Amino acid sequence: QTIQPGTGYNNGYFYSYWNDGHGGVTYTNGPGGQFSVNWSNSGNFVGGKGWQPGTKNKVINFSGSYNPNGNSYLSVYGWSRNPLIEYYIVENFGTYNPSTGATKLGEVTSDGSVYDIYRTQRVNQPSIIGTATFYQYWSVRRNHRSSGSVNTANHFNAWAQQGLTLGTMDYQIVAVEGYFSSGSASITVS
Repeated sequence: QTIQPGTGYNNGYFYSYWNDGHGGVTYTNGPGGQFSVNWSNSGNFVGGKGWQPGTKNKVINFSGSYNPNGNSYLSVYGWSRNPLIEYYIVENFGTYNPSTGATKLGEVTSDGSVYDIYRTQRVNQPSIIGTATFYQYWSVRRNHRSSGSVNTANHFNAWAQQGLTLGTMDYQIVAVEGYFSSGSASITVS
């Protein structure tokens, strides 16, 4: 069903939907691992389905339609605690590469494409444990796609060889983010 921001479990899967209150976004939980997002001149939002808690070796499958009209990205997104880390494995994006401004650490090959690895620090930003300071890790896919399989272990291992030691995994979802743009997406996670 179409819901206001929140989290929970729907049809077997954890979901998380958040927006900045701007308006212009409609998030709908669908059958099984499916979710749909339709936005028009939105603000900033992030929504998707997955697991809570996630794991360090989950192989995530996703398929569907991703039609961004401007600034937006499709990614595996999650958090870790001890250390507190917010991470993204970006599979596709619209007009803006979300890793812009981040520091490149290296590259990793996974699931048919090379990914560029980045990191950036966030000071006194909102997090799953409140206002805190933490790193953001990014794996950005060179060959964009809207369907496929992501072997998370390849990314966590690569990040570990670059100094990132993940601790306790919190949620882990396939999410669609929009940033003051328009678009539509219908993604199914499994």
